[PDB]
Formats: sequence, C-alpha cells, structure tokens
Amino acid sequence: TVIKNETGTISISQLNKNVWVHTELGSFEAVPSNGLVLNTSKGLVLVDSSWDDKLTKELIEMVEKKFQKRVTDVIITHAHADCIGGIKTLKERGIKAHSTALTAELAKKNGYEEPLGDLQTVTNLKFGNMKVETFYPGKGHTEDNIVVWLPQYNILVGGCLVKSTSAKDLGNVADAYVNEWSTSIENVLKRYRNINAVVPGHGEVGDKGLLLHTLDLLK
Ligand SMILES: [Zn+2]
Repeated sequence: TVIKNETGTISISQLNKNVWVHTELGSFEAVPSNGLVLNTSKGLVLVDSSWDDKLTKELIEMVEKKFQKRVTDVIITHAHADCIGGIKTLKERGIKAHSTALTAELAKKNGYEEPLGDLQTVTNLKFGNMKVETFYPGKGHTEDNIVVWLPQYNILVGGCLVKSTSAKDLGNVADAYVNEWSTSIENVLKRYRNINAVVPGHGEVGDKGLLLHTLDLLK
C-alpha cells in the first residue's frame, strides 16, 4: 500500500500495521530520502523530516490527512538537510523535534533552527503503544548520526549510517569519519542481535545484509 502526491516527489508505503516509510525526492538529478511514519493511538510520530520546509510541510499534511491525527514528535537522526531540512516547519506546528545535544549544536553550525537536544546515547520513547529506541553508535556518516530501533517489530532505521543494496558510493564523507564508521556499525550489530528489517537513509528497505554491505564499502 503506497500513497503519493500528484507530483510523485513524496510517497508513503506501509511496512506493517502502524509502521510506514516516507520517501521524498529532492532535486539537484532527483535524490530520494527515507524516514518513518509511526501511527500510534496518540498521534503520528516521524523519524526524520525532509529536504526542506516545503516538502516537509507537504509530507506532514499528507499523513495528517490520511490518519486524521496530528504529528506530535519527530526524531532527527542527524544534522543534514534530508533529515532536519524542515526543522522550521516542525517548530511552528508545535511538533517536538527530538535529537541528541550534538545534533542540536551542529544544526546551528549549519544554519538550521535548533532541535531539542534531548536524546541521550540510549533513549526509549513510548508513543501510545508504539515503542521506540534511539541509539548513538558513535561517529560515521556524520559525527552525530543515530539509529532508531522499534523493538516490537525489530525494525532498524539505520539511516545514512547504512547504505542500500545497490549503492556503491558512501555519499558525502566531507563531514564523515570513515575510519570510525565501521566501529559504529559494529556497535549497532552487537546491540541488536535479532534484526528483521533495516531502513537505509536512501534506498529500499533491506535487512542486516545492508549493514554488512556498508562495512564492505568501508573496507
Ligand atoms: Zn547525511
């Protein structure tokens, strides 16, 4: 079950009952970016926003209209435009933008409005009956990158720390820590022993093979 806007730049496909993956395309050459949309008994929760405030505002309206609920919280995985691009849209709509303190300060060094900076290395959030765990595995794609784990589904949102199956390029490594990236993916693997689905920053949902694939690219 996939829902798109009239343009094709935004789509939301269901992963399962209350877990959907939202994907937006940003021009530059159109690049897709993934994130999660969690349907809970107490509102919609998202993992990452979109490239900018226009797309982010449109993504929000799309999901709010569909589920007839308001987006209450959003988890920013790192301080790049594809995740925190619509930070200005979240704050004026009373949406809580959760992030580690580091992501918060890097958001300001990069010119984005500041997120909450509330997430610790390990933080467990529960929205209604939806359990979420955010984890900072260390430096990799960026200095502040975190992953999100849904224990009830064993679904991992590796985000930009994980590359999709056909990606042969690590992407932007100007702000990355290539050498540590590998140790950080290892911490994710050591922490979650029974991974089912793995959602990469860009690309189709895969499994733990995507983390092994990314470690291969890092070699
Ligand atoms: Zn990035």
